[PDB]
Amino acid sequence: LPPLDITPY
Amino acid sequence: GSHSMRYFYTAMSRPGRGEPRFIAVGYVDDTQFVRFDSDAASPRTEPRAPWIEQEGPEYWDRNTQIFKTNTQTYRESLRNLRGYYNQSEAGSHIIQRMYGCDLGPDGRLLRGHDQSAYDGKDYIALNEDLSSWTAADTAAQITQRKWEAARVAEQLRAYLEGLCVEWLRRYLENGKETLQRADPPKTHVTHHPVSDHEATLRCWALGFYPAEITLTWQRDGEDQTQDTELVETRPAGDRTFQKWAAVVVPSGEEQRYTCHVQHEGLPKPLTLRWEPS
Amino acid sequence: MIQRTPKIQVYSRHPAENGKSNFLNCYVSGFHPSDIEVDLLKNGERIEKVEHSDLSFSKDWSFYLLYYTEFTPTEKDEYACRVNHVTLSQPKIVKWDRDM
Repeated sequence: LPPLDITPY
Repeated sequence: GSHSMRYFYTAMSRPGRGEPRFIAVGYVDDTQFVRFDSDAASPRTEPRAPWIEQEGPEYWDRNTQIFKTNTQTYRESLRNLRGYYNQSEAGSHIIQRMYGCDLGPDGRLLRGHDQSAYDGKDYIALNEDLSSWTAADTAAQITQRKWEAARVAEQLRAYLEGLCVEWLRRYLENGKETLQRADPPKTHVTHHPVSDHEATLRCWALGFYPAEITLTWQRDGEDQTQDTELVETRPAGDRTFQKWAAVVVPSGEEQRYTCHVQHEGLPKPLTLRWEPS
Repeated sequence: MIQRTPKIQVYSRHPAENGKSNFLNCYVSGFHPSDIEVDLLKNGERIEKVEHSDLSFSKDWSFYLLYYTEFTPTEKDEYACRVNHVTLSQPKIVKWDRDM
């Protein structure tokens, strides 16, 4: 299960 | 170490053609099991391994949502990067990410992994301690500043040490018969003459798993390492891999040459030779 | 902005035997950027329905794909792989040698 990416670069 | 799980993210901007495409694939050792392509008919994750098929629709739904969000988070990131490097809004750019956890004999995490890249070159990487970052160029330092202020490092450590490992153990069990049973290579030596004095001895190894294999040619025990022509381990197309080592020998000296196969699916390292039919 | 030329290998899933269904494989790797077009050629003409693995990349960030179609070896029938990428002035065509 992939983690939720909520922060952009 | 013993096993591992990895994901590969690929976000590219399509100026003039459409929105940034986001693709994500999942792996457990040398086996892929999932895929998400935001530019598909109905953005939803699809299975690529029989053992992941046993997951409930719930699993697919959650994945699809996580990716539908990540697909958007990346849209911004792509734009932000063009900004940092002062790139124009008319050229393509790719953000590639690869993260995953290495399972060790201790059952728990052996090493966390998080490497991100931009346009093929390194951008930022989460250090081994799962707390520090390594910026490639200045632009990466801008992102580093954000990700530290955003405490991303902390969240990632939590993920790798925990949920990552837990889910990996599960996958290994679910596909035990495959993910945990090595497939030895089917070998054979082919011989085709190039002239009336030289012939090519090609040592073959097919249908094995994992991809990690080593095969070399020798004569009388002495290696032909410099004279051996090798091909990069290519996928057979059914989850197993192929590879071969060729060498040219003087018509007559054939039997002095032996091929040596090494692969974890072999209790003992094979030692082959050509045999006339 | 780094570009990398695609490596190609045209082979078959199982050792070729005339008259028996096998799988024609064109493995393209190490290329960059992702955009690439791969065709499976059967006597010059392009094979229609061909499948391709999902776009993935290795540690060095290099991209790789596997295009394949079910084929049946023969004496006369010749197969090859056409690969065009930004870094190729003209498309590359690698011939399938049943023993490589």
